Amino acid sequence: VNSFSGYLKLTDNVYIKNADIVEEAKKVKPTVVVNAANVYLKHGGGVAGALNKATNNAMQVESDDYIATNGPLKVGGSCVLSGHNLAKHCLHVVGPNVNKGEDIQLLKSAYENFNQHEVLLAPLLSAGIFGADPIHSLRVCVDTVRTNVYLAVFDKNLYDKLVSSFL
Ligand SMILES: Cc1c(C)n(Cc2ccco2)c2ncnc(N)c12
Repeated sequence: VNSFSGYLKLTDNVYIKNADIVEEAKKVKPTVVVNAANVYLKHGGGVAGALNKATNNAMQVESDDYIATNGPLKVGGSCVLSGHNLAKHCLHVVGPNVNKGEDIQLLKSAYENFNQHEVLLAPLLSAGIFGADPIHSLRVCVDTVRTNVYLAVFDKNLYDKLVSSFL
């Protein structure tokens, strides 16, 4: 038993809810919250800017130190950093950005990062400002992630479409 409430069960391990990933993290304080990161960990808008804003920019300060030491992530890659006031840990995962020409095949590699963590609160990778088809992102999630993932979908309209079209 865990602290996640109000989720619709899609599979043995995948759950979904119409929720802002920021308000959900503040309420639950999960072990792992996933950020929809870019390779530079520049948390300008979308999930990364809302998560970063909720940390009062501490996520960006930590991220800049990480990049100054390690250089950029890979598209499809991740790093674990602090969750600040939102979670124990933040898993920064880089899904491909369709609006930059990145190979959508890298979405599966992105979701494979989630398997290193028993339980996660996450957004749909490449949804929102990343520009991918969210229906596709949910299918890759279900077919790739084997650990327990709690998906927060910001848009109520999209949430209802994801549920009603789910095979
Ligand atoms: C700010 C934000 C974005 C852009 N997204 C991704 C998305 C999916 C559909 C509409 O936007 C989010 N997803 C979960 N929580 C959030 N706060 C967000």
